[PDB]
Amino acid sequence: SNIPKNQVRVVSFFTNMVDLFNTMVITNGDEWLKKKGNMILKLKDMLNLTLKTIKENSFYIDHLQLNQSIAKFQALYLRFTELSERDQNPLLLDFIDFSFSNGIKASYSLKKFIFHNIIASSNKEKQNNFINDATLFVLSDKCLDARIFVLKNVINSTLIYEVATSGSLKSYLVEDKKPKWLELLHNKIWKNSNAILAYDVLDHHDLFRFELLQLSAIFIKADPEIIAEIKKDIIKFCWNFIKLEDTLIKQSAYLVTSYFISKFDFPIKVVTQVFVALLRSSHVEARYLVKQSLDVLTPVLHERMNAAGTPDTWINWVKRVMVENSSSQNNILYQFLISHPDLFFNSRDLFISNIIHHMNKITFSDSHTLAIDLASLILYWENKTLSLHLREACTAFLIRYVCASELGLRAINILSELISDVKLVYFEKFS
Amino acid sequence: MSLTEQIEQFASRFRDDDATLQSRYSTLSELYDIMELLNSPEDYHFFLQAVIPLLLNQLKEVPISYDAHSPEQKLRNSMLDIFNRCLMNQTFQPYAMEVLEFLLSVLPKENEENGILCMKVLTTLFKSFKSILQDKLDSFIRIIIQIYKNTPNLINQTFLRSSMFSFKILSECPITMVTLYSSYKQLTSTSLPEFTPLIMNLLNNRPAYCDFILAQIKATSFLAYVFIRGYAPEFLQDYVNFVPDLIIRLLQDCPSELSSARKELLHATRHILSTNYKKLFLPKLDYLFDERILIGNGFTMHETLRPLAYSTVADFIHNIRSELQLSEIEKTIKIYTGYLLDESLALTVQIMSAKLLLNLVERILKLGKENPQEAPRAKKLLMIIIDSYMNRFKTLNRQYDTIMKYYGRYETHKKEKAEKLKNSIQDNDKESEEFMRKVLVEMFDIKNYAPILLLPTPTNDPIKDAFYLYRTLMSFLKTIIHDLKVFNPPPNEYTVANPKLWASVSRVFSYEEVIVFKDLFHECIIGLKFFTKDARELMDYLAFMFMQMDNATFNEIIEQELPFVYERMLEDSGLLHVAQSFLTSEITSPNFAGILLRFLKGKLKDLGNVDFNTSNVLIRLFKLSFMSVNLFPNINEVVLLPHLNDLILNSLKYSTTAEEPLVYFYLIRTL
Repeated sequence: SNIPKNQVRVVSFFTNMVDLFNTMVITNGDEWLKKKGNMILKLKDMLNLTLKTIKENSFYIDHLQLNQSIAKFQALYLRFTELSERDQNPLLLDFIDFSFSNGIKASYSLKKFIFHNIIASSNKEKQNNFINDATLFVLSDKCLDARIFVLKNVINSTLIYEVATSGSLKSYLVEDKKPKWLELLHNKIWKNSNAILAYDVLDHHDLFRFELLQLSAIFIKADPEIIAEIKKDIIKFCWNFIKLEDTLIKQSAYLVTSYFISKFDFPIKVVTQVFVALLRSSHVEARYLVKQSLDVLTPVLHERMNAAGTPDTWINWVKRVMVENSSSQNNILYQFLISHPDLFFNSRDLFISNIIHHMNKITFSDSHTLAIDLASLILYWENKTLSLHLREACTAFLIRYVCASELGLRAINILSELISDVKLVYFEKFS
Repeated sequence: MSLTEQIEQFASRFRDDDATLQSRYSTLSELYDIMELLNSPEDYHFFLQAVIPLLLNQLKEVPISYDAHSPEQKLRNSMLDIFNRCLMNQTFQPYAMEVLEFLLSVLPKENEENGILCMKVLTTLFKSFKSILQDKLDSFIRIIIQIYKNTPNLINQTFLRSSMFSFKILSECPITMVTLYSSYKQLTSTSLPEFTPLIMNLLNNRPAYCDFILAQIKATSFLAYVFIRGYAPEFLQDYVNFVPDLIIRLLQDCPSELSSARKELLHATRHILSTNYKKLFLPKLDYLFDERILIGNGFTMHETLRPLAYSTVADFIHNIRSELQLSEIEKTIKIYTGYLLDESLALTVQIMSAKLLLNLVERILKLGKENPQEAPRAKKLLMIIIDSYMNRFKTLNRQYDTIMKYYGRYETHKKEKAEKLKNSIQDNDKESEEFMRKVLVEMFDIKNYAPILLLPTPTNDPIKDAFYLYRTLMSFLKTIIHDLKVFNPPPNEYTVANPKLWASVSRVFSYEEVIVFKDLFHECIIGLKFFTKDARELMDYLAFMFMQMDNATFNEIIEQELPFVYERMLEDSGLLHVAQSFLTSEITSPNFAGILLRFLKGKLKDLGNVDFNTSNVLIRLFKLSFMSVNLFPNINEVVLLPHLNDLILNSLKYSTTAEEPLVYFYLIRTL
């Protein structure tokens, strides 16, 4: 009754109220609303009243006591939420509540809760309906896309915690009886969020797409064997994002289809130019995506090549693009893309001499590691099996590198193996 | 295969190309098979001048633009790849003097794969001109201005591919003034279309094509890229006021499809803001309110440009630090503290934010000292930031249990990488001593297990990052709460007749300020479990930090959290160096002595029955209390003449009912 008569004491009127009720939580250890919750949603409404009236008017913004009492009301209201058996409906009214401000998940008075219904204890049969009402809530279009980023945190955090603290989705799917979130993943794929893959109207965020990139991604990790037509809908949903205009959504969906096709459902009209435009020069924002995508991709493209794969034309893409790079950071990107795989290139001797020239052009820092690691690659290759001047370039580079200057000791060991498979006067030259 | 053995083998292109529709697999063995890898024994002079005829006869086949890929137009970019990898010290004229009459066809038109040959070959002609000084840069600067006056036609039909970089970074400097700089400026005021200003009303697509909007913001962007190099040694005149609204006008509508141009668009802003007379009027023309995250609405692309977007602005506010009134600097703390607490950014960006928060504070006491009618709001201003420090290393106390997980992973990774040093070849003893002996539950790691982890898992020292954060932030916090002392009330309200005993000792705070002091002490004394002279530095910084703290307002922190400090001491013993530093050298050891003896007198009633650990701790803690009455003793020795006789006699009766009755008499001898 005395908020709209003055308009500036509303900080000192909310903080006193959470003072009083926070006192009366302490002297009634059970609850002083019968653990039923009518006294406190007036406080959530009260928070929206004072938060609205500070966003409206002028003078006092971001006081100390509001920064405290939001984190106090958060603690008692969120303390109530675990003290009831209708545990799923008051969890999300708070997510409607922080729509204005109040921290993107001011944690441990709100996120320590959200960890407690993540899968521990391992077979509690109540988080099923948490994921159910969560999946109905993320599909609710009329509420707060940033709080749908909050919904990424709850849904995909509890799913990848299940994947982490189990083998891979062992404790679900009781003969596929009431998941009731895979069919909302059929709302996901069977809507496709058409036409442009998220919501042509002004959204202010690009997050929900990356949610369904992760939540789409986890099932190819989790259960690649149970219901594979649903994962074909995961293909035709995730194959569409490749036609986008940024990089680290294009290489992210491109990563997860690069993760898929090792499992099953192998085409050849797509996969070839998929890793061709993985070995095509992308720029430096998501190089590590190209690292894990190509280096986890490439073994199945060695085994699903052969029995029809007499050519190494798919390796001739690597040769020709390695010519095309106009040697820079771009070839350096590909050198560990023929190093993080080692045991199965073994094709020809075209990779050797030109990359020895590159590896001479390294040392004219942070790039020496690739230079010595290339010598570990060739040292692997003549140990995988077990025309002279290129060996003089390699070995004589190693003499010039040791005589020039952790890793140099490894160069001493590499030289210590290579020679039994320049001579005298060059030592005369050497604060 | 680097001599004329090559020339005996690439005779398949001793003609220009037979079957010109299939040149791309018949005569493209030049830089793709042969030239790119051989040697350099000065052989290029002998035959590059002999393949300039093959170059020009291959340049006979650019007649027609508009989507003729296979005979002509990807062979165009093949000829780009022919030109782009040559450098020498001879015969610049048989390329430069004939290239531009072969590049003239493509430059005004832009539709259906053209508009690139004169430009992107002009990268190669440009850099091949950069090696020499043949003084015809003004002779063929003309067509560039012809492009920059052909632009309004091209935006009249199409409601660009200028790429202004490699024209005017010649840097030769007998250059002209108004044609070049007007060729800069006459692209500024051009509306992209007229529709987007009608979009602009409620931000504080409706054009038919959107790809041309990309093509024109890229050109206006590259405008904003170039003229800093026309500014960075170069004083400018006659116009300085057209730039700021052009900058934020250019940042405000850039497409979320790509922010790779936004990178050195923002470098191109910090070069403007670094220079002297292009600082002050940008508050006068933008007022800094247009510098929020409107510059980043492409967030999956603008999640890797978040450090650079704030380092320029924070270094800009630190760069001006003049005529900053109080409302905009409280705005800067209420956004930069949020940038501190936001975990997802970085570590060094957070410490940069904290350093920015301290480096303003002299303007807070100077600004609050100039017009003291708004002085206590500068005080509360000065404490929002220390609340943010407290929350910042309150998060570390929570992240503790997994910090030691990744640290245990760090030394179990260190001892399997630094063990290879032990088997080195430089040993020169073993074959001599052996010659002698011949002749004789995952709490927080959710983010690191997601299928899109987007970057490698971190592998540094989390402890050294924590200690960097504590020494850094505590090291600021000293002089912050030291400099609180200039905002105090006068003593006449407080009614004390010891005036010069103030101005270093006493302050006065509200409740929601001494709470943040208490949880500063609490969530700093919890923080010592990571850590031991590096710990001792924080013992000294907290100790020295609370000398300036109003001892009657210091006693209430330590009466209520000294039992917590006590139950922390029972596991690690070093925290006595906390209490030692509170009473071996202070103003207020006549307070901490009495508080410590009130606690220990309460915990003497039984406490020799207990085990060796807390008996060792208590029997040290008494001795540190009585070593604070021989150092100082022209102080309140009257802190100890109460409860010392009861310590004697009650230490006798508790010894007759104890379980280890010698510890009480050892306490008597250490009295």
